[PDB]
Amino acid sequence: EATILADNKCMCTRVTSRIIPSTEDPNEDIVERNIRIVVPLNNRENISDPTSPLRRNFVYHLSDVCKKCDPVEVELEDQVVTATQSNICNEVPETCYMYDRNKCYTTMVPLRYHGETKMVQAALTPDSCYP
Amino acid sequence: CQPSLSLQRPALEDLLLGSDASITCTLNGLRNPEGAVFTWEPSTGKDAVQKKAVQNSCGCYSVSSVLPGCAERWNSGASFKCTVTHPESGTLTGTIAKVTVNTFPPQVHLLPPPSEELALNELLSLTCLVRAFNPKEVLVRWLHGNEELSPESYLVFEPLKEPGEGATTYLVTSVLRVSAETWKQGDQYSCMVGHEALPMNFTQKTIDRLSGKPTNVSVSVIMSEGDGICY
Amino acid sequence: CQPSLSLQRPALEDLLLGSDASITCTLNGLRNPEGAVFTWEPSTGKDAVQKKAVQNSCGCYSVSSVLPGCAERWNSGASFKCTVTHPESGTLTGTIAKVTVNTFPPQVHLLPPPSEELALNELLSLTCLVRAFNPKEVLVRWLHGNEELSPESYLVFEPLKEPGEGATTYLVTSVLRVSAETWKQGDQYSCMVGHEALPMNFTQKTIDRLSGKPTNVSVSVIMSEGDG
Amino acid sequence: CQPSLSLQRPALEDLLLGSDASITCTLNGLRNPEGAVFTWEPSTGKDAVQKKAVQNSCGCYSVSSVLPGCAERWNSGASFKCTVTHPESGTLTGTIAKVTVNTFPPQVHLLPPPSEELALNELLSLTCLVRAFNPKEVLVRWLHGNEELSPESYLVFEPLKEPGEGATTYLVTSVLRVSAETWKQGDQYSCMVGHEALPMNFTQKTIDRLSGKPTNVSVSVIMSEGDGICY
Amino acid sequence: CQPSLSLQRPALEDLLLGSDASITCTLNGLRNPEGAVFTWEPSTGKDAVQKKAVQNSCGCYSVSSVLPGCAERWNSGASFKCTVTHPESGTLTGTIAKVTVNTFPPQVHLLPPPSEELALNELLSLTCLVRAFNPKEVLVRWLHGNEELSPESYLVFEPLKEPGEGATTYLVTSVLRVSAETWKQGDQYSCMVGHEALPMNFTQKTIDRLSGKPTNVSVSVIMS
Ligand SMILES: *[C@@H]1O[C@H](CO)[C@@H](O[C@@H]2O[C@H](CO)[C@@H](O)[C@H](O)[C@H]2NC(C)=O)[C@H](O)[C@H]1NC(C)=O
Ligand SMILES: *[C@@H]1O[C@H](CO)[C@@H](O)[C@H](O)[C@H]1NC(C)=O
Ligand SMILES: *[C@@H]1O[C@H](CO)[C@@H](O)[C@H](O)[C@H]1NC(C)=O
Repeated sequence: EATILADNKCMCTRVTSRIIPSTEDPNEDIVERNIRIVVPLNNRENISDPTSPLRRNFVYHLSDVCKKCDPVEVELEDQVVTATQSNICNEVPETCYMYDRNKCYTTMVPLRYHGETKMVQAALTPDSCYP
Repeated sequence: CQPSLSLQRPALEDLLLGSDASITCTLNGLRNPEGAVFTWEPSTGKDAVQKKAVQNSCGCYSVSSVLPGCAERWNSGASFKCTVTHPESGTLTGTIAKVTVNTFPPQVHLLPPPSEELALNELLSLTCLVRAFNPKEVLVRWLHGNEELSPESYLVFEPLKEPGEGATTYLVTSVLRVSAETWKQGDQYSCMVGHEALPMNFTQKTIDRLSGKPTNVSVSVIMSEGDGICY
Repeated sequence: CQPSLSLQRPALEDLLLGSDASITCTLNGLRNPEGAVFTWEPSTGKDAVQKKAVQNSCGCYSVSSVLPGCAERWNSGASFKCTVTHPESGTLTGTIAKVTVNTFPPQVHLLPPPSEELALNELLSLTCLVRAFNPKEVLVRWLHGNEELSPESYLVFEPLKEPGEGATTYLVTSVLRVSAETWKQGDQYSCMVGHEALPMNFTQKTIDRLSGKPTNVSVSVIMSEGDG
Repeated sequence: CQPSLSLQRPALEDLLLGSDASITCTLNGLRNPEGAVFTWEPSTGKDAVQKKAVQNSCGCYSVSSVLPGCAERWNSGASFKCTVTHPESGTLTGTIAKVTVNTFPPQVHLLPPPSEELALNELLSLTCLVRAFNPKEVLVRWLHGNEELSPESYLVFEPLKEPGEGATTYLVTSVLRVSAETWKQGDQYSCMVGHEALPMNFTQKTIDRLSGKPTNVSVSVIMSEGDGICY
Repeated sequence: CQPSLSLQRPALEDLLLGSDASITCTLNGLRNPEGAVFTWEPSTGKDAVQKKAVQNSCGCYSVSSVLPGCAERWNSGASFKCTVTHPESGTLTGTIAKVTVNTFPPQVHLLPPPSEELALNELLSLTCLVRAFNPKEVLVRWLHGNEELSPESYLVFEPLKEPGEGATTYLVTSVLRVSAETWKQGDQYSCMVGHEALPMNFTQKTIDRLSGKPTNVSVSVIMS
């Protein structure tokens, strides 16, 4: 029944929240959130490159957790306009903790076949990156 | 009160939201009304319109002509020059353009109501603080749900240069007066800001009584394995 | 260049930051700086200063007539009068007085800094929001600890009339930039505001790094599987 | 050794790494070494090649020809047909078609050394499991620290059909023997697996000294702001 | 069709565990499915049983006989010689024996299932890595709850020679697919490995969901 304010795919951090009535009066009401983080125990400093150390340090900037980078339309009198929804999305790619299952993560490898080296693009998330 | 020339830049409203921006070439400090000549060098688009002479507080006249249909040139960073012949004595020129080349896209922050003003269930002040924009002019609107609020309900404060060293930046603030009843119900309110040195036209931020400050937040940390993939 | 007479009240700075208040009767529409001889009637007190060397861009002249010793009658709410007689216009007259009918003690709130600035380093933005009565004149200052900060460090906006009906009130906002380091270290910042009707001249509100309602944040860890 | 016709697919390595995709059409049984005739239904202009016949252990003769350039057609799921004329008889026909129905790519899981040998250092065994894939051929290579490892040091086993009901699937296991010194120093190893049912030709998984867990492990988890504005 | 004699080594199955092991003497490359006389010179007193002739795809014939009586002397290093009178012309000879010259006992290692599978429930892959047999033959079976599982449930991969110098060994692998529920509930699983050069008739290793594990991760959650 809670409203989902944020659902990040890099740092699973579903932040729901709902109007919980108080115990003092029926008019007065309280707000409570549910920051549900999911920290990876097995992931490298960076997930785009598999030759980096394991990740033992995680920091979650709330602003970055509840982001919005999907332009929206607005009925400004008689002119519907596109709308940037934040002042953060500005790409250098941002630091990312977990793989976004809906994004393709790959690495280049120099494999030698028929006598010569070839740069083969191999999946890091083989259960995704489908057509 | 001597003759002098200046060019009045196009309004940001016409450049970002409207459909037809225009540039005005204006002479002031004139004793002889009318009879002045205003010629634009980029004689394209639509013909400029000569306006009637108007007296200022000193009795001297202001005489100007406006060139419309110039938004397309400005959107490329183009330039305009005006040459004028005084109604009395001389040849005077000037230029403008829509290109500063040291801009800072805006950062829009919203400040929810103070506790002192929401504990009473009266009226609330939503404060929109847009920060950093080098060409000083801002389009500020507010939205209530998915509809625009009338401009008479906003207090939008003019831009002021920020103190300190480094690149020049400026602040603008606006306050929207909101009924605590609709805030209680959960109606969303948002600040919409325009500024040219910024992509996808305008920028916006939205707040309600959910994004605002919570009470007794619950945090649940889950350690994960698998492939490290978020699904 | 038509003649006129008006009266300018003392600056609020002249009636709260100590007492050095005067009323300036302006004599306008002159074509000669010698101008005119003017008289006084603010209760009593023989003290006048006449500055004649003032011109507009129109080239026409104005005279600034300063009457010191006016603070007490502003505190009482009493009136003042000024009169002049010009070779250019004859007699010009006018009065001034403190307005009490729509004068209401102020309402000041402070807005802690936004979230994005707290996640970042560099700087922050503390906002002071002030509600003004109809005869509005506001002195906005800030404190870093117990020290007064120079006006050169503030960004203060002019008042704008609020929407509504039944009374005229204005809003002003001011922004102070605060170093993230002194914010995290516990330096206190405050907004001081001076206003006409406020019994103690000045009011103050403060912002700390802990300002607001404290919370019981519940934190737990789940070692079980399921990921997310 | 009775007269017969059979067709053979391209090598998976030719399909995934190289560009020389080809199909082999083979006659068997016949008693005459003399040249036979091969007809390729695609009727390409490219030079289909009849190569060299081979005598078998019983003196039986095997003949074959190769159709080159079977690249985009296999990637598109197109079928191929071959008609042959025996020197001793008439004509035989057959076809090859790609499986486009149960094209399931493998799931790859890597395992660290077992504890018994790990406690002794010496030489360790890393292992790669490739499971639940349908087509009967897989490319498996083992890597070093971002560097290919020579095939003479890894041991790859043939695919073997899985038990139970469902689409036909196979397992493949492989073992890479690893000096305990490179393990202790954390040299990064990886299993590289390639297949035609995988949208990308290959997938990779990695092992290193931290693929499991040290006996003293901790994680720093910081929630910043918490009570901030969640947009 | 080139005549040739070969003797088939006794298979591990029936050897270290069964009664009445046997050795087979086989002529190949024949044009006549009759007349081969398989004389046996271990002189145990047992008569080898003549088997029916079979043909290759080309028609060449193969004819063989089987001597009962093997394990008691074969595992002792005895040399079983066979001379066969050829159906058409001449004789052929050969021998069989357990070769104890340079043998190596196995090492059995079990690997728990990967976390990537455990996170998904379904079925888990329990793997038995059997390293360093001198020759190629091995018997690999599993136990579930200490009961033997049917051959149909295995995936055992053909012996392959181990890489490296100064050695003559083989490596074998096997995978068992186990419901995640039985693993989580604590059913015991074991790998049984049989081979000639051995102290017993069953070398095995066991695995469970539990072991001494590095799993106490200290998670310092900080509200800042
Ligand atoms: C994750 O690491 C990778 C590995 O370098 C970075 O992404 C690649 O960087 C190379 C070298 O600059 C580029 O050629 C590629 O285009 C990058 N990959 C992609 C998909 O664009 C990446 O910078 C790392 N992330 C962080 C935050 O450091
Ligand atoms: C935490 O809960 C207790 C329960 O009575 C309450 O007394 C206390 O004020 C709460 N603290 C905060 C910071 O909300
Ligand atoms: C936990 O840490 C202690 C520290 O001495 C160690 O003895 C133990 O093996 C670790 N693992 C578990 C599962 O307790």
